[PDB]
Amino acid sequence: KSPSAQELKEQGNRLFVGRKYPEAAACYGRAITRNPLVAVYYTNRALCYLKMQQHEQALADCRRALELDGQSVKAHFFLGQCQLEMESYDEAIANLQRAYSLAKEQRLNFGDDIPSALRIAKKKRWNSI
Amino acid sequence: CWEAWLLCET
Ligand SMILES: *CC(=O)Nc1ccc(NC(=O)C*)cc1
Repeated sequence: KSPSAQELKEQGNRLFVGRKYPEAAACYGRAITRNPLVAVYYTNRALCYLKMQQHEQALADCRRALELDGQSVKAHFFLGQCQLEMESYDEAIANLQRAYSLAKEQRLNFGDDIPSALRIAKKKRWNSI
Repeated sequence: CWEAWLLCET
């Protein structure tokens, strides 16, 4: 037979926790081939690219998810995070901010985990001001 | 909490 896109995402999720980020990204890629219209495949592969320090690759997958779901709190948060590492402070804090009001409007039980990144991003900016 | 974000599909 051949695994479903859901099973490929699940296998990729396991390799991510397993710290095999190249392998996890490849599983997400095969999921995408089976069904290219599921946003979480892209955000999760982008997260792989952040860990591997391939920041352009992670930007692209975050942008692809935002085309599928412009309201994605997760895609904005990963996009904001990625831009923070590239010293693109002004972009990171804008995207991190939009994840915050989007999480507000959707009433999501995430926690102080977006404000934390937002504070650290804004005050890492004032260093290299 | 990178696991929580990873599993988040909403
Ligand atoms: C600490 C923690 O649990 N954070 C967290 C991040 C993301 C989400 N997202 C979804 O559940 C969709 C929940 C909790």
